[PDB]
Amino acid sequence: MTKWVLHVDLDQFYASVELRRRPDLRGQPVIVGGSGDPSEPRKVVTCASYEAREFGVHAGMPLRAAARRCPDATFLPSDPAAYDEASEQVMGLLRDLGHPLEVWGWDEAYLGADLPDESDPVEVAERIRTVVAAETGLSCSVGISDNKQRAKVATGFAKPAGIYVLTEANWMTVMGDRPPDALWGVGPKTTKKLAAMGITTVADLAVTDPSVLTTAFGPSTGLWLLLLAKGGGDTEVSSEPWVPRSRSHVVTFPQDLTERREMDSAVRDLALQTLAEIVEQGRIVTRVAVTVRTSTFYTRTKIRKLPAPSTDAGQIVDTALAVLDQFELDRPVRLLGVRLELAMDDV
DNA sequence: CTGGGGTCCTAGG
DNA sequence: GTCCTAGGACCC
Ligand SMILES: Nc1ccn([C@H]2C[C@H](O)[C@@H](COP(=O)(O)NP(=O)(O)OP(=O)(O)O)O2)c(=O)n1
Ligand SMILES: [Mg+2]
Ligand SMILES: [Mg+2]
Repeated sequence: MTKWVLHVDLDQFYASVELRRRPDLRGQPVIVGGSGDPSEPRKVVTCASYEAREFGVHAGMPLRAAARRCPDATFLPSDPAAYDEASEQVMGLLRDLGHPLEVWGWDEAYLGADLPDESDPVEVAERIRTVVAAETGLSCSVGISDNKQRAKVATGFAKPAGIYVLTEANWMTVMGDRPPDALWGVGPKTTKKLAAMGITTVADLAVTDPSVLTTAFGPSTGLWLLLLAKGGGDTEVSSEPWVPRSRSHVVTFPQDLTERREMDSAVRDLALQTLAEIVEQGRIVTRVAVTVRTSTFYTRTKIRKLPAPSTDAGQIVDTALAVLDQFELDRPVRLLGVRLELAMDDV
């Protein structure tokens, strides 16, 4: 009788996984990134525990910066296979509730629920938090609404370890005075372009004439931003499996490369690694992109389409190296990367 | 000093 | 109304 979308987001996800094996660290600053050595150059924070975030540490910070901003933190190496495994357990549990479940990356999911009168979406969200914790030792937060975008926005108010409802009744009261980048997919550059037209809040955006937004942003985007400002969004939760569009690997080197021999050999090794992973997942490559970053932090990406979709190793390597060859490589190289775009024709 | 992994969209020769 | 790459803008 009442249709709800619940958005589950795991709490301090990488840190919470680490905390399962180190329960003595609960309540203490913990910082996941690199190899656990905070003096290591060219490594950053992947996840800071809530306690560490109070010192201003946050994902993407250099570990040496972080250690200097939270000297008593315990530094743990990033363990991806453990986060992957913990994700799968989380999705596998959420699926068994008998509601449509749309997974998004490792640590989020949307759930669609049509509730009779006797129930209450808040109490469905508490049994989600309870089932997850009991079975997996992970805490999560749950935002509630009638569309995905607004539920996801609610989840930021539910953090940490909580539940929050955001609907047409409180959308204006709660987020009207907030800047437009409180909305999903509006960031700093859209914000700046909005500020230029005199729009500095959600409520201001919500009442903007459509043709100002359609002229500035396109006839479908401009209306979408209106919709977002008014608290609307996607209402369908599809259980259909996500098909990745690409896969990539990049490596920042412990010291910058100057031998071209080594740059080639690294791109060749990244192309081979990425290809074997997509072939294992049953995929076919369509385009091949190479990324190069110098010691300047000068970074560019070039891409080329295969004549036809293929999985051929010798062809994809030659293509990547060919694309590599289109860069002037007269500066030391800090990073190299390869990305393989993938066919989405027939699964 | 400044990681690694993604998506979606528009500008444009 | 083509088929292509570049790259901006976000996000986890
Ligand atoms: N720049 C970033 C952002 C997130 N991540 C990883 C680490 C996070 O634990 C994971 C989930 O992203 P997230 O949900 O934005 N933050 P997280 O779960 O750590 O904390 P809260 O959701 O409770 O705020 O993606 C990363 O590797 N690099
Ligand atoms: Mg999270
Ligand atoms: Mg998340």
